[PDB]
Amino acid sequence: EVQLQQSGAELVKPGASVKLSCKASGYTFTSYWMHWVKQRPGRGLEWIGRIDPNGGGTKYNLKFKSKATLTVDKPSSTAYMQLSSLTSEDSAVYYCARMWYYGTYYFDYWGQGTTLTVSSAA
Amino acid sequence: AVVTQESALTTSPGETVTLTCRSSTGAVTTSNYANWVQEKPRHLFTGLIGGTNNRAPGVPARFSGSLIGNKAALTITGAQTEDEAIYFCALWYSNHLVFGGGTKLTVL
Ligand SMILES: O=C1C(=O)c2cccc3cccc1c23
Repeated sequence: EVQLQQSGAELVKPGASVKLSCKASGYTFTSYWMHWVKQRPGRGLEWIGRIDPNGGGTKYNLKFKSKATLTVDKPSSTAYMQLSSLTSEDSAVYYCARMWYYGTYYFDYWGQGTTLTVSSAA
Repeated sequence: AVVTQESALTTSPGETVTLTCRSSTGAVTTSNYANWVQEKPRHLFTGLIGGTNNRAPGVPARFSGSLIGNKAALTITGAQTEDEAIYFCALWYSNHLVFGGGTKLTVL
C-alpha cells in the first residue's frame, strides 16, 4: 500500500542543476521523515540527508551540504532533492527512503531509484 | 567516522549467520541507532532494523538486531534462499548517517 515513486532517468550536462522527485502515497506524508541516499558502483550507499515534511527541517551529510537541497510539497505529498553544480561524481542512482522516528529510528520503504548521468553535449 | 562490515559471507539454508557493523571511533552504542537495510537484485531496497534492535513492520522475525562486543550485529536465524542479498548497516553520529560498505550474503 505504501509506495515511493521517484522520477524517471535523467541526462544532464556538467555545471547544470537537476530536481529529482519522490511521490509518496498510502500513508500520512507528514508523519515520516524522508531520506535521500546515493548509490554509485563500488561505493556502496552514501547518505545525502533527511527532511521532516512537517516543517521542512533538514539534516545533511557535510560532504553534500553544498550539493543537495531537500524540500517537500505537502499538498502533492512529494519530496524533492535538487543537485547543483553537477559533475561526473554526481552520476549515480539516487533513492528516497522513509523513516519512523518515535523511540527508535528505522528505514522501511524505499523508492525504486532514479538514475542520473552527468554527460557533456559532444 | 568510517563504518566497516564483512565484505561477503556464506551460509547454508536453515543455519544461523551474524553480520557485524564496526565503528572507527570506537565501540558501537545504542546512541548510534544502528540500521540495517537489505538490497536484492534489481536495486530493491528494504529497511529491516533500526535503533539497534527495532524491526520495521512486515520484516521477518528471523532478522534481529543487537550489540555484540564493540559492534552492532544483524543475526539471521534460519537463513532462507531469498535472504541472499547485500546487507548495508548505518550508524548515526549525532548529526549525520554513515553507511558501511555492505555485506554480500550468499545462501548455499
Ligand atoms: O536527526 C536524526 C536522529 O536523531 C537520527 C537517528 C538515526 C538515524 C537518523 C537519520 C537521519 C537523521 C536522524 C537520525
